[PDB]
Parts: sequence; structure tokens; C-alpha cells
Amino acid sequence: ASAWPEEKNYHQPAILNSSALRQIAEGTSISEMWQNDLQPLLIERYPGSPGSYAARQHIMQRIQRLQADWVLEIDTFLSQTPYGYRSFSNIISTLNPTAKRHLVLACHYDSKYFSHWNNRVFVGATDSAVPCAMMLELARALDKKLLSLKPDLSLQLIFFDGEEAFLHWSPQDSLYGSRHLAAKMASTPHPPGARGTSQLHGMDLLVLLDLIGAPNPTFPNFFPNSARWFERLQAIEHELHELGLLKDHSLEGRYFQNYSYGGVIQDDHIPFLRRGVPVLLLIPSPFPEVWHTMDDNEENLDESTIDNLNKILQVFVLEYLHL
Ligand SMILES: [Zn+2]
Repeated sequence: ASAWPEEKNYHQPAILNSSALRQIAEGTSISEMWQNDLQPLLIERYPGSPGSYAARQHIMQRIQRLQADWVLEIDTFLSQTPYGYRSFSNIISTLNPTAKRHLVLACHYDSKYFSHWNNRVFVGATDSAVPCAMMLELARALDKKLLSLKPDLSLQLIFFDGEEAFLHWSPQDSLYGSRHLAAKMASTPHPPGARGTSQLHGMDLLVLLDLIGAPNPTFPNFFPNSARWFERLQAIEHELHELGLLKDHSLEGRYFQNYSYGGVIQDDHIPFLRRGVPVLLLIPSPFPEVWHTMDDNEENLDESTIDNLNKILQVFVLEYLHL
């Protein structure tokens, strides 16, 4: 019985030097992301809505235009909800589908349902349009390097549907897409033909982004089994900073601070965490001031903070995949 599922326990990053770091910082464009990946997603997109359909087409189209060999799958299912049975569709974008191991980045593309109020519409800018856009900008920025993948380890992106409760949170009303996908992955043999390993055993680490985009985010070190990766985020943030590659940034106001947070946060990582998947959680604590409010809009986003996190995330991914 091969011990490949244990390889993630010992995987070490291939650290980028200064020159490569400047290259990555210069390779990403916050303005390009803003216009081409984020704005099209700032629309009402709760499950089953026209906006949900449009967001999916946007996410799919932006990935399909890239050179790397992304395999796109739409995972569609029915679930009971407070409003009766409804259909949901997770979007999975995978490089090297038969690769045994994958580093996984994830977020949710649905927006929380609210009836229009005073002609205001909830578009969930930090929740989670920006994370969706950061993942698309990461695919774009690193396209040339990812193309070379065409450790038996690759990259996967998941855009969950139905993360949000239709009413207020309850065990049965929330995480529709991730509860569904986690059980499906746990019961799908991997790699193809495998006798006793599942897609879940194949997930090296789930990097989950949500509620990102507000000013001064502080991300705590949530879990001991991914602490050494949280430390790499800190090391990367620190070096990008020292090299003068971040904007409007200081170490005292650093994003990754090593304080723990013991409580549970309800988001898409939960169904995976509870089945044994190591999670690196990029959800700040406290949550943005505009959380679940009509003010979670474009106007309240912090552009240089998103740009800074894009650089950190991209360096982290390259170092993880040895690219
Ligand atoms: Zn939310």
C-alpha cells in the first residue's frame, strides 16, 4: 500500500530569491484584475439567480482563455433549503486531473440572498467577489509558469456555490456546495483506478479565502496542522515588505500575525476540515466592518491591500508547487 497520501506531511516549499520575488510582484496587475475579473462579479448572484449563471460563465470564460491546461468541471446538485428544493453548481478548475496530489485554492462565488432594499442590492464585494477575482488573477499572472505542469503535485481551484445561508446560519442552511463536494470527493477514488485512496486524500492543503478586501485585515494562525504554512505566509509577507514590494504596508500593521483563534468559523473549509483535510484559512478576524451589509461594496475595498495579498498568495503558490 503506497504511502503517497503522507507526502504532504513532509512537503517543503522551493523558496524564491529576491530577483524572483520582484518578478512575481511586477507580474500581477491589480488594475487588470479590478476591471477584468472583479467588476464583472459585483452583481447579485445568489443560487439559482440570473447573476449566479452570469458569474459562472465569467469565471469559466476567464479560465478558458488562459494557456495552462485547465480542466473545468461543473458540479451540479439538488438540496433542500428553507425555500424548498434548489439546484446548485460548484465550479472546479483543475491542472493535471490525474495528478495524485493537488494544492487547492478555494472561495465561494454565490452572494448572500437579500431582497432589494431602498434600491440597494447586496453584491458581497469582500464576500466573496474579491477572493474569486484574486484566484482568477493568480491563474492569469502565473499562467506561463503553470503551463509547465502540462512530486506528482499540481493545482486546483474550487468556486463553491451556496456557501451562504438563505436565512441566518443553521447547520442545514449554509455550506450547500462544500458539504456536497466534500462528501463527493471523499467517495471518489483517486487517482483513477485506485483501490483505497480518495480525492480528499489527494488534497495536500485547502487554502480557503473569504471576507478579503477591507483595510487592515488580520489573519490568525487557525490550525496546528497547517501552522508551518501560515509561517511561510508570514515569511513571504515579511520579505516582500523588506524588499519594498508591497504598498502602504508596515510590519506593525502586518496581515499574518501569529496569534491563534480557537473558535469555529462557519465557512466552506468546515466540511473538508471535518473529514481530515489540512486547512490554511485566509479569513480575517475580526471580519470586515461591512460584513453582510449593503456596504460590502466596491467603494469600501482597499486596493493596495488586495494587491499586496495577491503578491503574497502567488509567491506562496509558486513556492508550494516548486515553480
Ligand atoms: Zn457571507
